[PDB]
Amino acid sequence: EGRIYVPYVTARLPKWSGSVQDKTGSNMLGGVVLPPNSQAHRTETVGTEATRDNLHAEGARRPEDQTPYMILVEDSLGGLKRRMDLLEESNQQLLATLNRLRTGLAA
Amino acid sequence: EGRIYVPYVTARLPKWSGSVQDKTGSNMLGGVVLPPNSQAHRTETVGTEATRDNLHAEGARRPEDQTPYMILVEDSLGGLKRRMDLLEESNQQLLATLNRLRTGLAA
Amino acid sequence: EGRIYVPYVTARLPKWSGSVQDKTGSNMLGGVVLPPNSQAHRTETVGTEATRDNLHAEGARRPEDQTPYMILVEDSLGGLKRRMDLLEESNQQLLATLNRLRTGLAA
Amino acid sequence: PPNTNTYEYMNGRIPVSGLIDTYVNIGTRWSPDVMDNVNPFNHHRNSGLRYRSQLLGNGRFCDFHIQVPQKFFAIRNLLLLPGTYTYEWSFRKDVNMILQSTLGNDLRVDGATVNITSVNLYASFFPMSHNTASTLEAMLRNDTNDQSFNDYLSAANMLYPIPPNATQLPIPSRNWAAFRGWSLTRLKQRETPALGSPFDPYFTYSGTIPYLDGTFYLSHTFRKVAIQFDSSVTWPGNDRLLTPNEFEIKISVDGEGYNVAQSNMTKDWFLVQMLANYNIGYQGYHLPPDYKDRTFSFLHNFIPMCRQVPNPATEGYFGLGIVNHRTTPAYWFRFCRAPREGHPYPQLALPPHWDPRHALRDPERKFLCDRTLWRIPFSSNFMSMGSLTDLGQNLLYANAAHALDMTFEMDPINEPTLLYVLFEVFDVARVHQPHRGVIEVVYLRTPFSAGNA
Amino acid sequence: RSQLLGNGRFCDFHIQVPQKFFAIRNLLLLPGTYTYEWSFRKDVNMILQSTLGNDLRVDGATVNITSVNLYASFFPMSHNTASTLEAMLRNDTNDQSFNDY
Amino acid sequence: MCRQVPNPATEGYFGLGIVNHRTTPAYWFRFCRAPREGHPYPQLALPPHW
Amino acid sequence: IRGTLDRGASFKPYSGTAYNSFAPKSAPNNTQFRQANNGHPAQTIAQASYVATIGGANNDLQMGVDERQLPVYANTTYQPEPQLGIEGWTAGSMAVIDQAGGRVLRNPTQTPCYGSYAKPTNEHGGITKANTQVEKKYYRTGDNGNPETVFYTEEADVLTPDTHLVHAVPAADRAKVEGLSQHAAPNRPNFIGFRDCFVGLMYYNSGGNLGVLAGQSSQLNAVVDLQDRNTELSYQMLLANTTDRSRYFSMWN
Amino acid sequence: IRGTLDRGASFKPYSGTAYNSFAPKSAPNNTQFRQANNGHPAQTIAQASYVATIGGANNDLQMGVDERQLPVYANTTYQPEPQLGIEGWTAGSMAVIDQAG
Amino acid sequence: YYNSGGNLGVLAGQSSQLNAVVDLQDRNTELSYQMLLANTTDRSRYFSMWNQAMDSYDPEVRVIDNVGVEDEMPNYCFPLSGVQIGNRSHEVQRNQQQWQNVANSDNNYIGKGNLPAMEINLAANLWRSFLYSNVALYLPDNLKFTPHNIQL
Repeated sequence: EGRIYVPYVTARLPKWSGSVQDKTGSNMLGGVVLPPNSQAHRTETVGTEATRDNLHAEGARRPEDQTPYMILVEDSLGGLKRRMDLLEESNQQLLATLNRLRTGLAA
Repeated sequence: EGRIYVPYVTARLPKWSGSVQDKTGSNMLGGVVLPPNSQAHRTETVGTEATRDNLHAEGARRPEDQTPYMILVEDSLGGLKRRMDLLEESNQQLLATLNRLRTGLAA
Repeated sequence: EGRIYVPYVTARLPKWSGSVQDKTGSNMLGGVVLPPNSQAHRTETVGTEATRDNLHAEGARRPEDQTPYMILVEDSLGGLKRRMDLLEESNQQLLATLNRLRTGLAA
Repeated sequence: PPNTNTYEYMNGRIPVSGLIDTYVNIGTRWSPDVMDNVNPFNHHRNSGLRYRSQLLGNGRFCDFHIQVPQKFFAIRNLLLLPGTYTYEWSFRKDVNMILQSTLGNDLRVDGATVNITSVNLYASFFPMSHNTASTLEAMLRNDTNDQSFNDYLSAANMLYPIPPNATQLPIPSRNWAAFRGWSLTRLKQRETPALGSPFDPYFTYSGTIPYLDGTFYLSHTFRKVAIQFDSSVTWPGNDRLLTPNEFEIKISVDGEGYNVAQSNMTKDWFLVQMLANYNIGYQGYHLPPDYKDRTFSFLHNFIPMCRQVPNPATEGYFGLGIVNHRTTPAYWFRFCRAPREGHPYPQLALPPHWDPRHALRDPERKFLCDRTLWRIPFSSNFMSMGSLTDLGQNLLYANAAHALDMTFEMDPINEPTLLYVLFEVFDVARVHQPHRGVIEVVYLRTPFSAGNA
Repeated sequence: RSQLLGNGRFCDFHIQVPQKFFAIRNLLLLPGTYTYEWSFRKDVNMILQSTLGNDLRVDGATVNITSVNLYASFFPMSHNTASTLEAMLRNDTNDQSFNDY
Repeated sequence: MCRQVPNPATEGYFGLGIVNHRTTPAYWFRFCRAPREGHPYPQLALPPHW
Repeated sequence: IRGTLDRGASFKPYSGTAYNSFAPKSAPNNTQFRQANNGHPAQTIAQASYVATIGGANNDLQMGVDERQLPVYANTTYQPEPQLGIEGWTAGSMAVIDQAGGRVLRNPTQTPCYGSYAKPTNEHGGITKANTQVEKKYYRTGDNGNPETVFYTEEADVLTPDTHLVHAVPAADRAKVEGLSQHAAPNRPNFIGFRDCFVGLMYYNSGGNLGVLAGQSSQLNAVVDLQDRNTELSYQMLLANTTDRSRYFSMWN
Repeated sequence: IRGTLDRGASFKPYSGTAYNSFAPKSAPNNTQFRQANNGHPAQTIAQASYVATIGGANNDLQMGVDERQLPVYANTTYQPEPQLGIEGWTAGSMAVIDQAG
Repeated sequence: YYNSGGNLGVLAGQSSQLNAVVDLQDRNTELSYQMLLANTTDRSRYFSMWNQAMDSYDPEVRVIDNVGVEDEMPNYCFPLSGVQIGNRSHEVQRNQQQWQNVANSDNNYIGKGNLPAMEINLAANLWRSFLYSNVALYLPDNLKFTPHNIQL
């Protein structure tokens, strides 16, 4: 492709933070505070400063990182993965069928 | 991925327009003037200033927007979609076959 | 998508070179010096200044260009291609099976 | 082979004679849109290259012997005085830079090799009388008579990457003084070797290098250019052009018809080019005198062309599928190359563009201007009234420093390219020779003394 | 000139016609308003040309003018200088003179 | 002007006898002028220079 | 500057070919294919076109009587020559040839006569090749008992430089009857040589290899270059302004 | 000036033709004349030059087996195409075509 | 319009109202302009803007320079085979008889003689085609004749 990352003069950084996306990141005790961006972050909310568990669409503190959310290349990456899985499933079915047929014939 | 859009200092905008791609966009009455870029745009052309319909490779004013053209992530997005469709088709076939076999056996 | 490449103020170029990636590029006589980036490039190495053939993971001077390496959109592009191939293979199998069955029945 | 830069590959690929048969655009002086972005110099009809080739022979192996001249301006026409000097210089060996091929295939992979055995330096001295020669020296050794030269091009070379399919391209930079003018074109990354480094590992090309020989051919791929100082004051402003907010090189939709020369080039751009090259425009447009029309001039390379094509939204004419295209059957071939195949039958491809059987069509204009550079002199009237323009001597610039911002809008291409800009300046240098075997030179390129920061 | 318009029977042209009358070709008008009018033929057999010279008027040859504009380029001469130049060119002793070639 | 020629003291390339020179046979002719004479066959005259 | 140059194998300073350029890009040479396999060994396809020929015995094609009574026979190594043949258009064909002679290749990899070349092996030019074997195959018409056409089969170092296969019918099993259908086409012309004004042969605008030119006593280099400047292009434009950039001057290439 | 132009039907910006320019100026297409009248209706003069062709049943010219067991048939609307044909010069003729189209 | 009192162009100051353009159908502006250009510039180059492309003719057409035709060499066209196939040979051994069959496969193809070819004076044709298309079709109508069975 001959595409030279990265041309764009760089930012110099955010300082105040939360720059990255779907880092996910965790709180205190807490755990699971959602990747900057997403609806949960937009809404001013209360009760998350000092308590664990999930009070958002995504949660439990058990599963992370960097949640694959919305649609990026990753969604295509996630979508691509899904497609691959579907293809694999289809292949299995076919195989099974064939086998059965053979058996029958033999009998 | 932790990829912070967008670092690159921003443009400040084009002003003179037509910046976006495959917006498609429509004319007058017209309709269908092709997304900036593509061969149609490069060629100096006449007859499009005051008349509708398509006098380009892409047309009719019935179908738009933002035509999925050439190859981007979308082509992969389009390509991915095509692949998925193919997989689905393959799955159908298999199923059919199986059914037939079963029937036969029963008989 | 209406995504106006390219907003980011441009680089002005590297000058000293090797900016592009997986260009692959070839040496002298040589041939095959690996796309800037990749492990081979990082390691200071000797014996490549004046001699052909591959003394790297990738080689022979027969195959190039711009090797599809690691994971980019291309890997998805490569991955997508692989998925498509798999789907095609699955479809073939199915077909075969069907045919066989039919034959049997007839007999 | 895998390498698409190999001779075998370019010699194996089979093109379809259908895409360019004796009936293509019958009746026009139009060039295939698929070739407008293809280096026309990398052709086997390049008299220039073909000459040098035979100048060495027809054999693969050949013991050459040439004379290389000095091109560095600072010392080209210099007149050294008595004394001894150390004159050293390096020479490349990269076949892909010293050699050139019509196809531009990677010579480095096609077994292309060169070898230098010996190198000598010749110098001719005028048999000038010692008496006179002595007097001349005495004078040339006075600071009041120091020799001074200046690169002919005189301009800082800049290169900005243009991502594939990109359309807009902004470029930030700032000059503390006043230069002469702008000059620019467009080059293909693959055809541009990364200079500065004693070797380019990613340079798999051997065709003509527009960046050096000056074989440009992508100036017809620009739409508009916008210049602004201090990110606010547009230049030239003052409502000079029909479109005071920018320089529209070409328009797609006529609208008003700011196009001239029966092409797609605006009237404003045409005027500018004429003034910056022949100072012609304020008193009628006429073919300038021959001595001013060199291979690197504008008009000399300007070639407008038009053609009509069957309008797609006219009637049920359908799409002439290249896989169904049949013309001169039984005498033609689908993979067009092999012998004759088919059966005599009334063809169908290529719809009529005349005669009572003519179907509704549509006009299409464009142009080409190769081996040339777009100019935008930094003068109040765009005319050349001296090396040191008037604006380049205006207090507004010499007094305070400003910031520059240009925005180039060009046609999308399916490959990495570059925006070759040329900030015309004053690259002058004085040579002072006080004593025997002593050379003191003083360079000075303003603006852009030593880069920008 | 033929190919300069295209190869199609139908073609939307766009040209620039210069002034040929000597009395006003290289004339140098001064500030003020003037009425500049002129007519244009439409006879295909005079505006157009053919290799065979066949009667175009009978061979279905037709032309149509949609719009016509007048362009004029002025030198961005300083008002101070331009003013002086005018003062001089307005004296009978400096009247411009031309002559058909 | 320059040109390369098969060096006579290189390898066993022998001397291309003008009386044995055959190129485009059956379409060519020994006294080259009259009609076509011979039979299509891999020629030999003029050694490769690349 | 003096030295050796190797344009490589990709150097083709011309279009078309220099080997049987008038030969149809489909017409094959004397190939002895095989009849779709089975139990049909060999199979000749050629033409015996040699000047008359008194007779033809076990020895071979008689070229005369070697001055006097003793009948002379064609020298296998080069006779008959694929150049020779009857002189009469109709007089030659209408007269009919009782004893004809030709030369043919046996079991080689078929290749269109277009651009076919081989290396010589004798003062006779003949391309007999390393294999000393040569077979004088006698043919009849089917009911007559006499060598109407004598063929001197041989193997050649057949190859193709300025030509490639434009149409390859079968991949493998090529040397069969269906293979001769293959066609050839000349390789694209590729000229190679030193650029204009030898641009690039010398380093310019590169701090890495900046040229030096100073007095031994001064030691202070008078050549200050910047990778920002462009000497190469500068020189080009300069010439196009002082002279007619259309003429040629070998010295400066 | 801007407008529309109609070069008429007498406009031919080129020599020769753009339709079967290699076709003999005497060789006719697939014509089905009549035999000097009498009681001889129709009469075909042409040529069947199509790539092999497995067979030929009531359906039409078989172009293969449409992937698998079912034999595919040429689409009347455009098959066979007057562009297709055997690849071999002698190999094609010497082999003989049993089923031509 | 030029030199036509019927459609004389106007160019006068609104205040003056006195037309400054006085034309006479006796003068010829058109031609005058032509000659003018051929004296100040090279009337051989082209300039789209003014559609300036002086008319000219091919020197070889105006004055025929029949220098003959270089056709010392005969040109031939050979079959796509390189030899017409029509008969089959049969490699047979002598002695013991009159000549015994080979048995090793049969039916070959050998042409006794040269390759059947057709001749055509290439260079000649081109010369003739040139003439007829550049001077024959342009001869005065008086030297022509209406084709056979054709409505005109």
